[PDB]
Amino acid sequence: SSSEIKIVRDEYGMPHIYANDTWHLFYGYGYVVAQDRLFQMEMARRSTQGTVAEVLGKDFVKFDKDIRRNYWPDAIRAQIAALSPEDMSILQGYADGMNAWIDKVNTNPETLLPKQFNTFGFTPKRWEPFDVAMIFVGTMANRFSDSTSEIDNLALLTALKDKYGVSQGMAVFNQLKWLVNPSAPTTIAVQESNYPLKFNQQNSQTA
Amino acid sequence: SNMWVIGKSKAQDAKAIMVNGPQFGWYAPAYTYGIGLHGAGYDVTGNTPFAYPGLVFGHNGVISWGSTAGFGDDVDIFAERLSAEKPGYYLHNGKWVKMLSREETITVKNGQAETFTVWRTVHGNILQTDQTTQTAYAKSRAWDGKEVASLLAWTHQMKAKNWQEWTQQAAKQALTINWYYADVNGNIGYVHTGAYPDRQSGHDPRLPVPGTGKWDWKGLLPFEMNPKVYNPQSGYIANWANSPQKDYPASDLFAFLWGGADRVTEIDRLLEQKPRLTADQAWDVIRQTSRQDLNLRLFLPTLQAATSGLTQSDPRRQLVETLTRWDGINLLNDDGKTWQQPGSAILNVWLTSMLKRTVVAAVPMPFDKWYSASGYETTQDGPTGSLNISVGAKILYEAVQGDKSPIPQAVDLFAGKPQQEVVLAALEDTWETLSKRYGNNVSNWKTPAMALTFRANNFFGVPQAAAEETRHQAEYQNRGTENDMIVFSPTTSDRPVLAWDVVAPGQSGFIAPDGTVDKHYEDQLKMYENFGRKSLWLTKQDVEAHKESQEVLHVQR
Ligand SMILES: CC1(C)[C@H](C(=O)O)N2C(=O)[C@@H](NC(=O)Cc3ccccc3)[C@H]2[S@H]1O
Ligand SMILES: [Ca+2]
Repeated sequence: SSSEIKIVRDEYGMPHIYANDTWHLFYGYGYVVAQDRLFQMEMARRSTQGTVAEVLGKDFVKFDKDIRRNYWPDAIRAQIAALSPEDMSILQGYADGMNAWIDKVNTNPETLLPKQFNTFGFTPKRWEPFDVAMIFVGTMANRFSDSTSEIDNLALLTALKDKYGVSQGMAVFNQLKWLVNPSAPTTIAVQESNYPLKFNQQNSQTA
Repeated sequence: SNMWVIGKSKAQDAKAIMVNGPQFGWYAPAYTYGIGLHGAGYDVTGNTPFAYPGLVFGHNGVISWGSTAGFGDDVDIFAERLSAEKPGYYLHNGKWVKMLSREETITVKNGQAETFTVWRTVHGNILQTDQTTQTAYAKSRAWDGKEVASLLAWTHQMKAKNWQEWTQQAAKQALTINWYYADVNGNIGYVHTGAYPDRQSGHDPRLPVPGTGKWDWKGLLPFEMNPKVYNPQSGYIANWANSPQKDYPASDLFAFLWGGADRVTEIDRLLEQKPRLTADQAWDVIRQTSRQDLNLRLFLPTLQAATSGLTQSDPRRQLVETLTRWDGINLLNDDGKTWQQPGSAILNVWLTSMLKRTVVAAVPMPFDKWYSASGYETTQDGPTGSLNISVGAKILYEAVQGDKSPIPQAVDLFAGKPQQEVVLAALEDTWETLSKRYGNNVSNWKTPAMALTFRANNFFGVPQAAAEETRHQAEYQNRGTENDMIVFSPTTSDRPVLAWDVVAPGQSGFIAPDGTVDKHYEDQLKMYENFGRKSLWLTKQDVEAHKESQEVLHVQR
């Protein structure tokens, strides 16, 4: 019925969730994750929110400061508060399922707690929607879609203009870090289409 | 990260085939997580990083999907104008505006906590401040405000049953990511998804813009601008972090370039070799590309040209003949530790010497060290990710192309000398370096092979397991951390879709309190090593016929 969640694991241990509504589907997914990967997920949580030094010590202070300086958690929170009830059920159901298994782990730690918890000296706490969202935000967004070296580029262009002069410096910057290179192999062939925009390639924002 | 999608006109015994090899580095326990979700509108199977709600790699019985890193430029830095009179403010549209800020305290196990402040402007968080020039740099992301919409788009897209329903969700994914589509009718497609800023005219995206107001983004470009293709005339879609489309600009990272030397060409050669590919031949592309030295193809011509007048006994010449006779494919010797051919070490030492003499020498210190890498640098744990053509080698490839290259050589990297002389001098260094280490008999040179390591620290450098859980594989393979293949409308089966994957070391990371590891803690590790794969089930009858265990819960929200 509405409350029922069936979990089936195949011969490689891969879980298949059966449920009738969004909250219950994602609850089963969070539950099985908590069974298979609790310590990895706890540690990915601390990595994405910069709370590693809390359990691992001083060698991780700088890293935790660099994670917190790279995002604005309240903004993520405000995005979660704007979700429709169906969308919020994906993240709530997932946090609640995990919490169901974590609650069983801390009630019978002697047989259920991942050994790593005992090695690193701490026990897992429950999760909320924000934490599930940050696993994604802190990896995919704040790490895999966040790359810029513009301040270093400008320091390179500065040294290039100091070594070769203004014009040659800028043309040498365009030889080392071209904006576009027409001989690049493209996933979409030129006959299908080409990107219609043309960009400035002489730093004219400061001209 | 790579991907090849083979549509109807290129597939054999099937209407479409998608093979994905997302490269995030290798970890213990597994970077990705296998999961099947059935109900509430979903019917999907696959695996996905960190068990996100949305599966990044998988299919729903009608369509399949996958991703590779986009590397579009969706990030710019704004130089904010500060004032020593009004600390904590910056000038924007003619007014001194107050910075947003927040305090954070880092708690420290067995140490003292530290408190610090994070500042943010209308353009994003402050990265660094130069109090000497009263300038603060804020990092502006085009996807800012859409991170949660992106997770949701990657989850709702798993319900799409055709190209139009799927691109409606591709359109809401704001990060810079290449998404791929294949379906039971043999249609294939690609979209370089994400949010890209509409910049003011005059704005060079590789360098910082004034944050005082006139250089603010006008908004975001529309989805119509995102590079995309559906059922391309070539019959296939291939990507290995290369450019999406002619005239599309790469990420502004100085060490990242899309140029005539691109490792995606190694996939093209294999797909174009034969008129059509079966699913086994398409899966076999993983094995070949994972062992393919990427510089051979680029530099062998220049090496053959520079040595073509030399006598048979010249060693410069004998190094290039050894390369000429090789297809670039590395294979271990029986020791499990050296490669059968010495070609990669020859190319590494030659290339290192060529960059030092050319690009390195044209760039002022300390920036010269950005162009000195040959691309073969590794630890004894082996490469931490994919291997690529280095940034300096891509620049040297333009120079050695002469006026075949569209990039004006503002500075002659060969500084007035004949290129042949520089190539031959680098070859002289290579002979000297390598013959000193291994002897003068090239055929018995047993150069060290790179190895592969499933690290116990996640990609951030943080423990996600004890250090003894690290796993080790003899053969480094330049392939996905996971590999998945979906076949659509196979002629050898009545099923609309067949699909396979490999998630090593295993599905489970659990180790009991007494040290007893799960039964699924390491049962995909050998499969990974041997290019094997296991079936991904979707239907209730397949799942139940391969069932190992089951649990039924009764829960009230
Ligand atoms: C900029 C990076 C830190 C790094 C680099 O070149 O420095 N890249 C990868 O390895 C490549 N990563 C991937 O392709 C992994 C991926 C990401 C998104 C979707 C699929 C695969 C990019 S980011 O990591
Ligand atoms: Ca930029």
